[PDB]
Amino acid sequence: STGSATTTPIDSLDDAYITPVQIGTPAQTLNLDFDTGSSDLWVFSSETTASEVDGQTIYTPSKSTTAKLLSGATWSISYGDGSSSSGDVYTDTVSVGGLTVTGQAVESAKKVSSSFTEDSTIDGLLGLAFSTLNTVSPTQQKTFFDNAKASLDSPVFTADLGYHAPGTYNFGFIDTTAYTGSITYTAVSTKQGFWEWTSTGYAVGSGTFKSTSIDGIADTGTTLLYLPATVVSAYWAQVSGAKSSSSVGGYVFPCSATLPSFTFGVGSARIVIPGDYIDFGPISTGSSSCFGGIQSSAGIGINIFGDVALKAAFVVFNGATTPTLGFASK
Repeated sequence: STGSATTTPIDSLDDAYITPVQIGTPAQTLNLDFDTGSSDLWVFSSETTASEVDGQTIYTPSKSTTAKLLSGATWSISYGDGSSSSGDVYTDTVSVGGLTVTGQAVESAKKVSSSFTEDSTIDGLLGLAFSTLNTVSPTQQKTFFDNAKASLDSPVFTADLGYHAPGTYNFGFIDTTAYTGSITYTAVSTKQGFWEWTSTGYAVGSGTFKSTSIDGIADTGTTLLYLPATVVSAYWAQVSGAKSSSSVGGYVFPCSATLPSFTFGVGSARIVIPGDYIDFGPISTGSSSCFGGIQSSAGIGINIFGDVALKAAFVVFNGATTPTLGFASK
C-alpha cells in the first residue's frame, strides 16, 4: 500500500503545516501537524476541557463505530516550546491520503496548554519519530508509520514541505518526479528516539563551505532551524543591523534587509536554503524589526533541522531495519 496527502501552511509565515487525517467510522477529518520530532497521535476531542477549545475540529469517539477505549491508558506530553497536552486513549481506524491503519492509538486530549488553544488551525499532532518516545502509559503505543510499515510497498515516508505553498507527505513510495538530481542518504541514530543525523557543514551566502560535523534532528514539527551559536553568529554577521535580542528571544534583523542563503551539507551533497526562507516577518504587527529563521540551539541541548531547513529539500525518512535519512534538492 501507499498513501499521499497534501500538507498546507497554517499561515503566511509557514509557522506549521497541517495535513488532513481521517479518524473513525464514519470518518471524522481533522487537520493534524505531522511531527517527525514526537511520537504521539493526539487530537482535540469531545473530552477536551471546553474552555480550552477555540475553533478546532474535535474527534468525538462516541460517534465512531470503530472506536474502542484503551482501558487504563493515559498520556501526557511536553514539547520543546513549552506547550503540553494530556488525556486518555482510544484505538480507531486512521487513514492518511488513502493509507489506512486499523487499531491506531488515538490519544484524546482532556487538557491542552494555551498555545494549542490559541491556534485554531491545528486539531492535533501526528507523531512520526520513533515509537520509543510515545508517552502512553502503562502500555506504550506505536506511531501511525510504525503500524503501517509492514503493509507499505517500501518502509519509508517522505516530507516535501512548500515555501509559502502546499506540499506533500507520501507513505510507502518515493516520488521520483518530486526532486532534482539524486537523493543523498545519511546515517541515523535512534538512540534519543529522533531522526538524528550529522550534517557535514555549512556555508553562508556565497561564502566558502565550512566542513564541520553538526549533529541534529530532522523535525517537521519545529518551525525554525536551530544550530550552534558559532554557526548562527556567522550567518547573522552577514546581515547589516542583525542582532541577538534577549527581550525578543533570538536574532532579529531589519525588515528592509535582503537575507543571504544558508547551505547545509548532507554527506558530499549540499542543500541551499534561500534567504527568503529565513524571514519570519515583523516581531509584532507593524514593527520594522523582523524575526530570524535561523536561531541558536545553545539553550535547547540539541540542534534542530526544522521546517526552514526541511522545506528546502525533498526528505526521505527511511524506516528500514537500519533507518536512514535521504535529502534531495528540488
